[PDB]
Amino acid sequence: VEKTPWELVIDFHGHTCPDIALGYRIAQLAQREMGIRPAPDSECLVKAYTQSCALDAIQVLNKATIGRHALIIEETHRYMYQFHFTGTQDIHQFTVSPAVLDHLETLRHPDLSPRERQNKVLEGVQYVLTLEESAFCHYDKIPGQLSKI
Amino acid sequence: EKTPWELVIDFHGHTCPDIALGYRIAQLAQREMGIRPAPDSECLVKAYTQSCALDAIQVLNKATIGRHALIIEETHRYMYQFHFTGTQDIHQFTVSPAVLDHLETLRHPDLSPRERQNKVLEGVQYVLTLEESAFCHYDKIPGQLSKI
Ligand SMILES: [Zn+2]
Ligand SMILES: [Zn+2]
Repeated sequence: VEKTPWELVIDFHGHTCPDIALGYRIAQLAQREMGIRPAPDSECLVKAYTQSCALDAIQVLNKATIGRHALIIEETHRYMYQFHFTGTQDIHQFTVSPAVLDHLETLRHPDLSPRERQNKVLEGVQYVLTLEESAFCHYDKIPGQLSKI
Repeated sequence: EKTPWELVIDFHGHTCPDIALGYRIAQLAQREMGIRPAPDSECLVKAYTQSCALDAIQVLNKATIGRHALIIEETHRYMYQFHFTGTQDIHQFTVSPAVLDHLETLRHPDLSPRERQNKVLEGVQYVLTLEESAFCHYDKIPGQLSKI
């Protein structure tokens, strides 16, 4: 009875929030689309264009960590993620749909009761997990590489 | 359930001297910080260099980049400040410069892959056998960290 991918992410992240659910989905989609790691020394590098909870799902499931210099953050307030296996020619790019981010913002108000705020947290997670893939993000496989600094 | 070392190595993806540094800093911080004072108190960590070591801190001290709880101020220094939010204290750990110097002597640009991996194992064990006094200096100081 191993921990599930979800349980591993939440254990590491330390709470359940809509933004970690977004990262769980991006991580799993990247796992699916990137294909088979081509060599033992090939590393998954990721460039994220915003720093948020989501990064932690990427660290746990894609194994691209801050400590390895494999997770690269360029803060531009964009929910866009570029994934690359080293030695390959390709970037797997995922951009979360703007409508998704818009809706999640509505669930955070400064003047909520703690009960109300927590209800909206759980609603946001339902929302993220029930989106169809095409509604959730846009995927482009493009020529490109990432490298460590 | 995995051991703390298993958890760190599995997350980090290899066993290197720098992860061993981080592991020891993380367990010393877990010891010296004391009991988390409230369910809403968070461990924030400010690190003065980005290296493998940070992964141990993320896993064991729970201070992750996704949570904005791990804060990197890149100054090429193996110094770490730990803070439970709501408290008055910073727990500061500085890895001994002699330790870093010795680890640097184990890296050479044109090693064989075999020689290099031998030196990796030597360096890991070197970190793990250090006495605490030899490994780092600890200061508990008045101060706070907050998320940016
Ligand atoms: Zn979160
Ligand atoms: Zn390492």
